[PDB]
Amino acid sequence: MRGNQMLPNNHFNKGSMKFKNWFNQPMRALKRKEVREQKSKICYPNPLKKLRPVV
Amino acid sequence: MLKQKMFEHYKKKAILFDESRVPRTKNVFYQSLFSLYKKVCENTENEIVHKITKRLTMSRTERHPLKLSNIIEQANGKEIVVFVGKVLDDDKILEIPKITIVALKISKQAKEKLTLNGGEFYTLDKLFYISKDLKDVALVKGDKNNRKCTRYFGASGDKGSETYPRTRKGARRGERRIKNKK
Amino acid sequence: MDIVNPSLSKVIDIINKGKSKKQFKRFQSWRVKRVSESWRKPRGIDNRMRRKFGGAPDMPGIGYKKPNAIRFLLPNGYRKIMVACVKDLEALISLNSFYCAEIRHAVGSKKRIEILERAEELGILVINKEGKLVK
Amino acid sequence: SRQVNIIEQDGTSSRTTSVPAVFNLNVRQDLISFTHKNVAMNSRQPYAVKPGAGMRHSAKSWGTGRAMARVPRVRAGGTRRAGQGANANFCRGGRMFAPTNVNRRWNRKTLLSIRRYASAMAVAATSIPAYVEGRGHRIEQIENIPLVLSNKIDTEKTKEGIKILYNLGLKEELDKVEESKNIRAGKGKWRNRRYVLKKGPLFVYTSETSFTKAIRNIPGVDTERVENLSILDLAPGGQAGRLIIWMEDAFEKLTEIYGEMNEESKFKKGYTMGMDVAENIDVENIFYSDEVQEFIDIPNFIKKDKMVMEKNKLAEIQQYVEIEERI
Amino acid sequence: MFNKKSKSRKLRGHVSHGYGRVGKHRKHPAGRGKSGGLKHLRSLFQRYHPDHFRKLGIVMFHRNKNADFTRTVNVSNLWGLMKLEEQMKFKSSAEVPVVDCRNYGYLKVLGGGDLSVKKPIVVIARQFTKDAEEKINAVGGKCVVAA
Amino acid sequence: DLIAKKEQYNLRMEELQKKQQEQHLKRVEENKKYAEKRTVELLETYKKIALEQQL
RNA sequence: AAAACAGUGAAAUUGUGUGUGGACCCGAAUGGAUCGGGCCCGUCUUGAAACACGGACCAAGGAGUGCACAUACACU
Repeated sequence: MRGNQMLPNNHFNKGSMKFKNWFNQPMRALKRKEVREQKSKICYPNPLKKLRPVV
Repeated sequence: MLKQKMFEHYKKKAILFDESRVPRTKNVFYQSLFSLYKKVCENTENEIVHKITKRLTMSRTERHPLKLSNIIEQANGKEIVVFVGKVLDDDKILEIPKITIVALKISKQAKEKLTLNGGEFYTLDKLFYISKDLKDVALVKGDKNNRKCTRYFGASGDKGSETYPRTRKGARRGERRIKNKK
Repeated sequence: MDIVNPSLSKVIDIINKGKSKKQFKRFQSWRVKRVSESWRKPRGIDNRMRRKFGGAPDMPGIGYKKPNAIRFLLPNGYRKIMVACVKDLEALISLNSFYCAEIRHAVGSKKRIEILERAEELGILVINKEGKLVK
Repeated sequence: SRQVNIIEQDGTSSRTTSVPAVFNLNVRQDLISFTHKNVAMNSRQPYAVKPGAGMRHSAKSWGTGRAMARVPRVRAGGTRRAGQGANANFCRGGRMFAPTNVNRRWNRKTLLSIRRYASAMAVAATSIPAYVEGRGHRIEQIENIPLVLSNKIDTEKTKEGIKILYNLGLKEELDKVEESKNIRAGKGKWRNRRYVLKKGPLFVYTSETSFTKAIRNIPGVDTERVENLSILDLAPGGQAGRLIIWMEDAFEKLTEIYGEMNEESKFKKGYTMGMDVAENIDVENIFYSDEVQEFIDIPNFIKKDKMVMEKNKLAEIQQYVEIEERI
Repeated sequence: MFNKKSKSRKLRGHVSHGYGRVGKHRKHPAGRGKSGGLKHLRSLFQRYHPDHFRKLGIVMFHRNKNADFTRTVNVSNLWGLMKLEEQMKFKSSAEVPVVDCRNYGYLKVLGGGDLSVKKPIVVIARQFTKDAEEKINAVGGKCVVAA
Repeated sequence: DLIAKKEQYNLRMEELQKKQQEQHLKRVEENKKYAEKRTVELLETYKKIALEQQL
């Protein structure tokens, strides 16, 4: 270690650590859209969401 | 006799444009403007023109910005002011004197304020129309030393040093200045 | 082919006889077959060529570069341009005083005939004129 | 500014329209290129080698004293594989240096303000003849730019659709695309990228119409909506000035989308159309103006000769004569 | 510039990759992490980080950020909170503006500079400095404390 | 308009170049005549200075 | 473990024929004897032609990379 820096503190020591990637993000968005649409048919005239209070 | 002649030559050569410098931007509108000033320099000795041409070649960090009130503070009673940089609004001020600014760029909120109080913004291509003999102009400059990152330059473990340590910070955590004077 | 640029006709032989025939072979390419002839600069701590002892060969450098006027000039006194279409010759129409054309190797017989016919009427020198089309 | 003529099915023109304000904006080929580079990287799929390839076998070093290099070697018997060199990157069947890995950063960010500005000046370039010709679209036969097709196009069949496009002068452009088809050079021809074609006209619509499915099978024709017009379609390969067929509704919408000079767009919140540091590329010509010519000073053309020191040449510049005096 | 070639590509053909022939490039010649700091690295610490090896201050085992979070404004900036079109109305008009700092997420008022326009103003906040109060009262304005 | 003004500059400068050139030759010719007379003077004053010492 | 097309068919290495030399390189030449200069590369080292170590020969493979966190510079 040489020169002037903010002293390190990077937590990568643990060999059992898992990584999570997000390559599925656009596809899972499309599935959530298609589930709402079909749910909306099952109860056609009625809104999909209920009324809620203000706090 | 000779010693004076020599020094007066050095002083002159220290002002004039170098002619082996060029701006790094790939912007063709910026490179157009430089070409004009370059062709003026090789046909004149006037110090204001030489200063302007040298400043167009400096980096973004060297072209540090100024706020409207600081221009007026440095204008020292002149009517026209010139600035190779961008003019920003000062939220602390509302009324200003009537003034003409020749500069590179201006922010939306600054331009409105300048106009409401009476006054004009012109781009640097128009300088020669705004002024006939460059006697009524002031030239103004910012300072890159005022960046917040300059507080960390140097060593905090020197005696009498005013510099700040690079540190983690929280409600309790953080390294202090301990070798300064108060 | 025996042709010459008319602007240099009385000078071309002086120029040609003046060109160097020096070669800069890689050090020890004569000793082992696994080292090719292509130049690489020696970087050893002990190396006799890098240290410029008398009796070792010479190294490349800027001093050997030819005068700016003579450089790139073919022995017939022209510079060369590559062509592969009829529409390429159209570029040379202003430059035919100093430049000549060389048809690319992959252009086939049927097309070459069309290039040469156009070259004749425009007045452009083609240096591969015989080419494959001798038969 | 100018008016522009609308074109009906039969090629007649009668009604006319003003031109949107976006078309007066100057063009920055630096920013168009930068934006193209970043956005083009957002469509990639990840690739990597298998997570422990090259490391399967039971291997150990023999250590010194055996007259062999101390690489790990394969433990086996009965096969020629016994004693061969195992795990390292310099070994046949070993593991590669720094195996490629899924955690790499595939996409790239670009500021929303730059994306908006780049698309605005790409739209502008679609109406300068120098740029359109420069991309390689051929427009010798086209009467005027831009083209604006009317509504009340009642076309439903490709047969009648082509007749319309021919009447606008596009024949040579379309032919240039059809004749272009060729098989790609290199390994890409094995990986589902077999044929390459030249780019042609883009059609831009805003309102749903039958004309869209009448023109689409013609090679090199491309279609997009004005409200979601992309820089990949407007500046292919990062060079600007694609030829565009506007629909009459779409052309009027450009005023709501980009607004007016030194105003704020209602459709794009927080965005306004700006000013360059100089108005034109020609500003070097201001030197010849009266105001400048009064300012400067009269040049000296007379210049000194280079120093010469040869005996004979020097003797004609300085003729020396002896003297007898001894003072 | 937006893109540039790397240094590694120029070092092809040069033996040591720029680490030296005598010194070389070994695995960890100085130790791992920020260790050694009272020993062989004492000179780095005493030059750049002198207040590292210490314990200091009062301790609360749990703290809540929301209960202590605040943001501060100076008197010279009060008129600046209004929009520029609004500023230009109240400058000439006979009426007095009523500015509530809570609406912009400010809770404390400090005494820096002079007021932009020398006419009365009503300022609502949670706390004022002694200098701020005197300056606002000087122009015939009023300070109103509120939650 | 400026493309036309560019021509007036080129014309004006050619006149000025021819003018300055003619003024230069006259100086060069003038200088040659002064130099002839002066060399005859100085070669004689050396001769005088020498006799002063002999005396 | 090895082993694709009954394609193309490099180098190391071998036989036959024709030429030029007696380890070979650089400079300069003859009809013709040759003249002058040159110790074996890579590497640690105050110091290598070394009685310091690695190298029989040819092809193909073969070593500053990716992510996180602060940072100075250039560009928007």
